[PDB]
Amino acid sequence: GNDYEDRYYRENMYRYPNQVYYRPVC
Repeated sequence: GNDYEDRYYRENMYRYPNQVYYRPVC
């Protein structure tokens, strides 16, 4: 979880994926 991306306007509906986990570390 060292990698991430805090940006995508977090509203609720289809406005952003997540980008909060240990996946972008691959």
